[PDB]
Amino acid sequence: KDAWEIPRESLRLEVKLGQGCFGEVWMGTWNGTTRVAIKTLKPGTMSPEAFLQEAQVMKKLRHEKLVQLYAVVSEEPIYIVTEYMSKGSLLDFLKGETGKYLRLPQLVDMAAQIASGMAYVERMNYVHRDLRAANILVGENLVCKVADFGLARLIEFPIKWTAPEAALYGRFTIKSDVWSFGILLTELTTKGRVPYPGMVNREVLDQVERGYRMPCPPECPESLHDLMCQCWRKEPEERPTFEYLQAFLEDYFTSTEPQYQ
Ligand SMILES: CCn1cnc2c(Nc3ccc(P(=O)(O)CP(=O)(O)O)cc3)nc([C@H]3CC[C@H](N)CC3)nc21
Repeated sequence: KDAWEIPRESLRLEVKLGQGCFGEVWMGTWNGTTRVAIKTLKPGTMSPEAFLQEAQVMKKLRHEKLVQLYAVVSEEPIYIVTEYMSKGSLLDFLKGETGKYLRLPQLVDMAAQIASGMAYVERMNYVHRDLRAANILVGENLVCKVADFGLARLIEFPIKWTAPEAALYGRFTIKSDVWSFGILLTELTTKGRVPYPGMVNREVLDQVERGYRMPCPPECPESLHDLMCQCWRKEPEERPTFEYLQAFLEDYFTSTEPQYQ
């Protein structure tokens, strides 16, 4: 086994939070004292190894802005026990009645937190590869944590969120994640709308190659859109670092938009 293994009896699945095709997510209790989240595996869907590699990545990462792994049960049905995030998906949140009231300051702040989680990823020499709102979890007090580390890997695919060079040539770097982050900014500034409204995957790929970039979302300051465009520079190395993005977003209302309403 490994040091992250826990007896299945020390878990108590309670509310089914969600369900996918790989299995489902449950809010439960661990050791009778701890509130947790449990990701289960549907026995046929994917190999134990394939499902658990997400947990393999999480054993090497630990940051306040990344969903924390608590333990695993590696005998079918396989379980991945993580910290529980009380508000669920950022996407559902941005879409819901809940998020219809979020204003730019809260939005920029959520971005700053995600950028901080990614800045850790960046300095740990990893690439997430699946960065988008659906993969960010919201908690109490609008705390945003990065989740879904299954595709993440040590730097040894939806064209809408994936950088061109990563989607076309498999060139996955922290800079391709920076591209995804710029797309994630549009999701935050539009209430979770799907990027490139009215364009099919093929049209997106084609258009992005010709230099097309999404225009400034309504109500989004031009300065925040410029940051998005920096995240989408065609040359991966011209794209800002997550360390830069985190600082820029945290200071946004003083250093970039002091006159803000
Ligand atoms: C396993 C990591 N993790 C840790 N916490 C998680 C969580 N929490 C969660 C999701 C939804 C609600 P909710 O429906 O009651 C919210 P509300 O609308 O009443 O405010 C509450 C907690 N949801 C999901 C997953 C679960 C499946 C989903 N497609 C993606 C996130 N994954 C979570």
